[PDB]
Amino acid sequence: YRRPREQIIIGSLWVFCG
Amino acid sequence: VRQIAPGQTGKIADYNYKLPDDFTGCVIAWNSNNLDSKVGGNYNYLYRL
Amino acid sequence: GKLQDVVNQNAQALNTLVKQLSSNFGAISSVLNDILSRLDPPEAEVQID
Ligand SMILES: *[C@@H]1O[C@H](CO)[C@@H](O[C@@H]2O[C@H](CO)[C@@H](O)[C@H](O)[C@H]2NC(C)=O)[C@H](O)[C@H]1NC(C)=O
Repeated sequence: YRRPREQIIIGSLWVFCG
Repeated sequence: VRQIAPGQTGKIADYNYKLPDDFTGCVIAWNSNNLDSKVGGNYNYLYRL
Repeated sequence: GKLQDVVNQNAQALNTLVKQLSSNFGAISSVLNDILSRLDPPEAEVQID
């Protein structure tokens, strides 16, 4: 999935979803 | 090994492990022929095609 | 002519505004669907931006 920028400060927006 | 990078396109980079465009972090790579390869061929590794 | 200029200038500003959608602004195309249907996602954003 794609996560909002508000919840992630340094990391990439995309998260594990497999 | 050159194709495990953000923005790359191809067989493995799109069917096995796609990194994000804004990927943050590092990619590690080192030679493993002298341990991961055996006489007669090693068939313990599979990749989606 | 005083009242006609206001009508003319106001409509001329809208025609210029709409005609700015047919320019490339240094990109490869003006139609946005062409960029999204011809290039891969990683290099599509730079053309869109
Ligand atoms: C978590 O478990 C559920 C329940 O099995 C999984 O949901 C199934 O997902 C498959 C493929 O995505 C579907 O074909 C099924 O119809 C879903 N429901 C069931 C009851 O099997 C879900 O995919 C699992 N998620 C993870 C991340 O493992």
